[PDB]
Amino acid sequence: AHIEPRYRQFPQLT
Amino acid sequence: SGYTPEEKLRLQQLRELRRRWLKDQELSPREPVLPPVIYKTYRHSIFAFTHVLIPVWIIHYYLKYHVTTKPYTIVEKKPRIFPGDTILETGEVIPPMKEFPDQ
Amino acid sequence: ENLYEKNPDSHGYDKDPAVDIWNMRVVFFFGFSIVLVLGSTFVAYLPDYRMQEWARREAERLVKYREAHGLPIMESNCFDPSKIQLPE
Amino acid sequence: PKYEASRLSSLPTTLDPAEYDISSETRKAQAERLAIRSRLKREYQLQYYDPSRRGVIEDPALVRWTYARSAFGIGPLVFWYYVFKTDRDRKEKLIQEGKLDRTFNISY
Amino acid sequence: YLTHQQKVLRLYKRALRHLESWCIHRDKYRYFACLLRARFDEHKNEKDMVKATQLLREAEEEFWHGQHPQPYIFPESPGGTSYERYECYKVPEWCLDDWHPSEKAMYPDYFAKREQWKKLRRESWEREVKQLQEETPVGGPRTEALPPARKQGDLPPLWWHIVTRPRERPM
Amino acid sequence: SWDKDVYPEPPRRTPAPSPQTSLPNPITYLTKAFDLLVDRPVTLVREFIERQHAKNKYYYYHREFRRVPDITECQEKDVLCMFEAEMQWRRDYKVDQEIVNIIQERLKACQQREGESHRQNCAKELEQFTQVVKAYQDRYHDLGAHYSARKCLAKQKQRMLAERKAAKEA
Amino acid sequence: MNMFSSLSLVTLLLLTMPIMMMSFNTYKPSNYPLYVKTAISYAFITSMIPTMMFIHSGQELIISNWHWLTIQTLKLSLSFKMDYFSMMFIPVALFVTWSIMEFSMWYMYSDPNINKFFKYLLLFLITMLILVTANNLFQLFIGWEGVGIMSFLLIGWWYGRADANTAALQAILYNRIGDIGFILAMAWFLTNLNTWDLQQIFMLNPSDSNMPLIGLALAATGKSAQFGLHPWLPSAMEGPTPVSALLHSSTMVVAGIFLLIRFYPLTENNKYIQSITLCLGAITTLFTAMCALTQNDIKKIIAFSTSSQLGLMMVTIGINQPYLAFLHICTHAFFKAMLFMCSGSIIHSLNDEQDIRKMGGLFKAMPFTTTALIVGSLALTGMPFLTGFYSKDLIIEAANTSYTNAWALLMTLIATSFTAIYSTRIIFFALLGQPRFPTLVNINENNPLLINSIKRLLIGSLFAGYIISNNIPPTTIPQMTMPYYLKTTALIVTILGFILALEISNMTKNLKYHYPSNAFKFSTLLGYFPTIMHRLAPYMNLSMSQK
Amino acid sequence: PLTLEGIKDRVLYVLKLYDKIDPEKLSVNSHFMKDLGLDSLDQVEIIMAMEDEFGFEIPDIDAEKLMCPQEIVDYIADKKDVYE
Amino acid sequence: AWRYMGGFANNVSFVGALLKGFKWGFAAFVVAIGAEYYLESQ
Amino acid sequence: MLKYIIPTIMLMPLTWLSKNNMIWVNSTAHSLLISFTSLLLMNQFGDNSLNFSLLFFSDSLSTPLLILTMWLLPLMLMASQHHLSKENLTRKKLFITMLISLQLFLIMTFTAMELILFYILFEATLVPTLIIITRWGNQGLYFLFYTLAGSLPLLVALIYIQNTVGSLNFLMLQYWVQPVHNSWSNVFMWLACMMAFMVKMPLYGLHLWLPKAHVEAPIAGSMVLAAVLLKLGGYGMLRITLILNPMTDFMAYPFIMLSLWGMIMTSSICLRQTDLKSLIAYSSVSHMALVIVAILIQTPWSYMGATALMIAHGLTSSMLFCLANSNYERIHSRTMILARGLQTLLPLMATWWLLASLTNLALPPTINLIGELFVVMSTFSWSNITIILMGVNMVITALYSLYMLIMTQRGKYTYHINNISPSFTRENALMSLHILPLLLLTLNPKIILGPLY
Amino acid sequence: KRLFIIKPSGFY
Repeated sequence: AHIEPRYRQFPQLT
Repeated sequence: SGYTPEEKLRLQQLRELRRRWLKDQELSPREPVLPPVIYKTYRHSIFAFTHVLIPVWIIHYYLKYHVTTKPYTIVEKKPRIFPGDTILETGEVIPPMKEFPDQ
Repeated sequence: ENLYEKNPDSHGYDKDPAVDIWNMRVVFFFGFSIVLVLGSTFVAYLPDYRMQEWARREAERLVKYREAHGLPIMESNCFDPSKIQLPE
Repeated sequence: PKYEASRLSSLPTTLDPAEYDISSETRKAQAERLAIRSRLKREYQLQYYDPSRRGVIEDPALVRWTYARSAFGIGPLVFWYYVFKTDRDRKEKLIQEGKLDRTFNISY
Repeated sequence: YLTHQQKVLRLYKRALRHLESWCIHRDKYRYFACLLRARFDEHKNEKDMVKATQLLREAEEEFWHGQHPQPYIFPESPGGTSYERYECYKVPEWCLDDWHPSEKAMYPDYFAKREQWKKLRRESWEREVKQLQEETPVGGPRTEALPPARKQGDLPPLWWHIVTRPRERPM
Repeated sequence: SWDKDVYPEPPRRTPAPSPQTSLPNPITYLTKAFDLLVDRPVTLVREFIERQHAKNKYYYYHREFRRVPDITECQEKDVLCMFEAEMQWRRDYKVDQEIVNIIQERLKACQQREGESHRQNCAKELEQFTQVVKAYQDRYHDLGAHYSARKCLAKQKQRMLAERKAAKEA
Repeated sequence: MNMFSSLSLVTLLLLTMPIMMMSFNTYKPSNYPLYVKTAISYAFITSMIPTMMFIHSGQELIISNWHWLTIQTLKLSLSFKMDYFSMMFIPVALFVTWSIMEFSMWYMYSDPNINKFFKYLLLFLITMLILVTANNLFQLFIGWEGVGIMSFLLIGWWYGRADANTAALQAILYNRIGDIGFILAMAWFLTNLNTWDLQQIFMLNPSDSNMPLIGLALAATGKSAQFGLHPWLPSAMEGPTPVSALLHSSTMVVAGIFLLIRFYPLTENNKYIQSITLCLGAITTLFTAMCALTQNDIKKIIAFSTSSQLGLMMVTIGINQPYLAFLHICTHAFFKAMLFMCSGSIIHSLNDEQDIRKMGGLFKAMPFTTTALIVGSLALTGMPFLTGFYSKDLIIEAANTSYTNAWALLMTLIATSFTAIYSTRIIFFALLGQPRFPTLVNINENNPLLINSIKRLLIGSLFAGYIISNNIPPTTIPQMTMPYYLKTTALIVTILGFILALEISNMTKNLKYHYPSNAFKFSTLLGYFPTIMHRLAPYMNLSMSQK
Repeated sequence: PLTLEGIKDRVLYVLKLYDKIDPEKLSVNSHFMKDLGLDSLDQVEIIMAMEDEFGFEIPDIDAEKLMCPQEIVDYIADKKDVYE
Repeated sequence: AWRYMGGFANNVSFVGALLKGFKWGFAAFVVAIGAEYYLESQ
Repeated sequence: MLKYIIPTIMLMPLTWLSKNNMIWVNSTAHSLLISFTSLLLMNQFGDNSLNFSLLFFSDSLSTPLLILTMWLLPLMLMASQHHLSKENLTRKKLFITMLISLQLFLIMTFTAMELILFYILFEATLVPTLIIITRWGNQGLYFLFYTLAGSLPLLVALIYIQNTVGSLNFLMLQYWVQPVHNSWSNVFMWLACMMAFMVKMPLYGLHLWLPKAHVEAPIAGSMVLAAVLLKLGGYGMLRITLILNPMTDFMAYPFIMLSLWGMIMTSSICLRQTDLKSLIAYSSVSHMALVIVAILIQTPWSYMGATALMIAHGLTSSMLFCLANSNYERIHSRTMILARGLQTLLPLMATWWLLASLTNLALPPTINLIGELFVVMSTFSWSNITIILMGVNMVITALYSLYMLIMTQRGKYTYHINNISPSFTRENALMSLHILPLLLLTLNPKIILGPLY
Repeated sequence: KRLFIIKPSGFY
């Protein structure tokens, strides 16, 4: 999984 | 409005069994025990040959020697003829239109 | 009773595994191999079922002949009126 | 604005005056209804959970339903008879005077 | 069937959810949600139970006028867009008994553990049935509540179809 | 391959290409690929097959039914004569169906062939279709599922009497 | 001719091969969905060659290869009409399906019946191409009813869910009511003409064509979800998102319009039928655009958007512009399919949340889905020079300057403004504002299957309308002279719609209580037609059936 | 993919953002009414906040009985088939 | 409060959403019409 | 026909002289061989029928019914051998003998050249049928009414016709038929010639014996009853209408109204049926009402449609009874709502349910659709208004066909039913032997279009 | 983690 989920935060982008 | 001690206890006992049951659904490392650009071009080449070339050979053979050998099976809309055109079959030249008014 | 309990390989035809296998074979061979495959081929090659292909050839012969002689393709009268005698 | 129920739109349970007017008699009726349902639930569960049971748990309520269920008139026939007879009389009359258009009609 | 308290709390939740559907934006919902709480806090200590019931009845009539025609529904809640979506994928566990032995032999460890559960089920059944008999008043149960296991080694009566129920995402 | 008189086609007139561009026409390069990759191997396979058919040449024939007396010449209840007249009438009925089919196919081919100018250029085919459909309708329409030469003859006589009556009226 | 005809048929045969090889013949379950996607990809290329030949010289063919049955004076043959409409639609349908299949490889990845899903999608496509290439009514009926059955199987994909089964049966019910008109047309043509072949129908060119065309209009009403038989299309959202993308773009819904386009040689001369189709289209486009203004389910908004666009196509039929109606079919397929895939991208990233009230704040979180959604919305609203402008803008000019029903013209212009409002609604509540979704953030769109499938449709929604409109031969005389207030009406009413929508969407952020008007409730509950009709008629029929 | 610890952390997290609770008396065993002195109206809002947190509905009949954070964790873990 | 902070804190307006990519699209357009008008002189 | 009669008779010695455990293998294998040879009857000519002898003949109408009849016997044997497994050997052999004797009467009934010979065999088919349904069934007024209002009047009319015309040979009647003139006595001759066939179709208003019969009958009884026995009424009417013209012009009106209205009524009833076998039985009444209409308006297109409908219905309706029987053999109940969501437990058998349902609602280009379409076209010429009734029936038929599929196959499975064992090879083979020939007939429909083709 | 998927027998 390239993108780990985030809690209450803006997501990770490529 | 909470659980009674009886209700609390039954849920705890069912919870313990349910979690053990769910853990037992995990597969062991050996399961299932089964019985005994070049690549990108090969699939496209094999797929093109088996799914385009072979069908088109079959279809072209079918149309040329069985369908077009019967009357009115493949009917063309006749080609459009415009002034100035030359007809291959007869060599006839189609005269140009008149001269237009200035516009 | 569940036929699978004693014969997990059962085809559903019989409790006896040997008879069960033979019942499956005759149904599949005579049913599919013979009747459906050979019957379908037989039907596919019936000799001009009900004369439809002959009628087409015959119509071409008549159309060609009648148009070559300026005769009507078809006439409203099925029978020649000279043979008919009206009443009154 | 007051809610107005209909055959296909039942009155909401929260707007039903009865659901707030509760009495010992009404509670007693509810308790009796729960006792009937609990007895049936226990009877069903003792069969449903039985390890050695394989088959269908026959429900007499379902059996009673299908047995009872498996146990205008000519007006439509008269009406259609006159629609088709009237239509076929008109069409037949036109055909006999040559008015009806059947120029290319050769399939029937 | 429901106490007066349970009806006041069920209206409170339902009113808040429909308010959420109107407001949409979280700051707007937070403002109006606090006003709604202040309305429930105005008559919290109403003693006269005739007055309290009248307050609840009017509250429910006001709710019906003000409800959203298309309230938000959680996707897997009844009437949601994912409700019963995965029911076609839930296969009962008894179906495994009918697998061909060649199918069973691909999962030896799993089907060995499955025998242990089946054994545990068989050996517990008589004691579960006996427990329910000696705790059930004459005339049958009055409610559907089931008891826990009271000894050590006993399993709570009628546990099989709860413990071995299909997963919510079985595939 | 088929009788050009029964299924006529007007002479074809394809205009010679007159390219007024410099970009190559992809359809000319796809035609050469088609001829090289699709047509030629297909032609070779067919030529092999036709060679085998040449080695073993045998014939089949178009059945010719001699004419037999019509139902008008049959005595009442004479089944032996009625049988042959009836069977002949059924053969003619089936042939007339295929005559209408031929004329319908002429009409349909003309419509597609003439394109946007079909309303004017298919007048002859439409006229011939209109006449044959009329003649077929006169012979066979309204006879019913239990049609026969007898019922066809009765229909003809009803029409003939009406025409005779209309001739007197004029 | 030999290459034109061979390639036309190999396009269809190529698509049946993955179905044929499902019978254990080197069938690789490994990646059957990829195999089916590749077949669509190659079918698109082979279908481009006949299309190019038609673009060049206007070459057109009828292939009647197989003689199936002769009923006295009625020959039935398997016959294919490779004409204008077939040559342009087939490449467009295959291009869109190619993207939807690649999207589905990512969207339906976890489904345990992924292979059966792609088989059904492929069957859906085959039955639709049978429909559009059919040269006789019986062959058309095969495709007509084939797409209906595949809709039932795909709408009810999640067959354990009672609402999925109800929606699937609803689609069959409404479509079969339209099929009454279809068989009415078949019966009339056989009896009055002597044919089911399109060539002989147009050659005889009957004048008293009221009955057959009413039947055809009824069939179009059900299949293209026009007013009266419309509720089934929004309910079809029960199906997985890829089904809606294919159902609403290049299959099913446009078959009703396509049927009327094929019979334009008859409707050209029937002003009574033109009036009926005009009025039916106008009420449909206005009514469904109104319903979309208050929907909260992102798939329902796009479903009502399709019905509104289908109504515009029906209007174009009623003003005697069958070729503009066809162009809208082709252009609409590109961006309507893209919008559904963008919605599925959002739905997937929010764990199957479909209510726009729980979205928001996605503009930066999903940059590629955002770009496609804005591009798709602008194409739909007729943004100059995007794919939608090359059909919608012409349709409005043609309607504005036609001898036409004035009320129908007005209802159509209002619906154009409504298109801007419910388009603004999706963008505002989905992309803008603040996140209103749960706290565990799983937003992720970095899947090559997702990006590539959407990307090809994004390119289509930019240039397809321009490319297509500059290659098709002219078959009418376009109206290009008109006053400035008729030339720019579509642009103005679309801009006013955006201005009006932004004002209303910005009012929702105010700290003021909100009460429902009768009009709001009317829009939210779809004008009450499903509620009254789907309870009354089932009750009346079922209650009399038992007794 | 939820885990028992992951659920427990998030349940307590949401309670630590509730102003009516002191995040020093808060443990997994704290009783909302006996230990934290909250109302039944407060408990309804706590359950609504859990429904928002995890994105699924807890029916009113079951909701009334969840009176400590551990009971909430157990309910969510049981619903989602979490076993470790 | 997480909904209004750090990453979600600022979102574009509706107009700002519409004009995404306008700056680079317009810069390319100016180059293209410059490149085309130059060839007109040639 | 002796090449078919005699081998069929030899099935009886074969069954009785077979080894104890081979009775199902021998009878099924050899009845399939007879079915194979039945394809030789497709030597049909454009003008003449195939006239074997003074007693038997075969035209394009009886040939497809003969082939359907001979195909059904092996299928009925497979459907029966599971629920007759516990029966003793002699009762097994007696059941098989009843099926063989029913085939013997049927093939002669469809080929009898003389109408009184047809009548005698036409009534003999009831002896094995009633024995089968009663002796192996699950659990008076109609026998009395049917004979009083059907069988007996038909016998008197046929005997009367022979005295007047001098013959009842069907070939002779084609050349000596005289018109039927209006008269009260001819009105009773018309009714006497048709009521026995209308009861057997059945005609709406005379149909309530059929749901009752199907509920009591074993699977083999339902298969032959639905596939062939109903079609004796259709076949009889297609023949006897030759000598009833032109009186059929007005005498048909009440029966056309009953069928056109009966179509919608029985289709609607299918929506509210709680028993699968009753639902299929009412579905047959609806389908057969189309055949009655087609026969009565007697046009070339209506006769081709009627023939296709009779064949198509035979396979489809028989397949549906076999599908419902496969559920009954597990849950031992006919109630439709009892066992739900079966597609989750029996995936392949759900495919058979779908295909059977699709043919039942007449999906093109199935011969179910071809036959139905031809009748719709012919009745539209008869009166344009009929299209409304025909169209509405198409809608309701799709509703109940898919309702049956959705109720039993879709939804959630019933929790307490845990004896749903996997489908046996016997059952899957049985279903494919209905649907494969049915779908193959789409490739060459002309052989089931009857003599009007 | 890999979990067992309960299915009906597909062998037959």
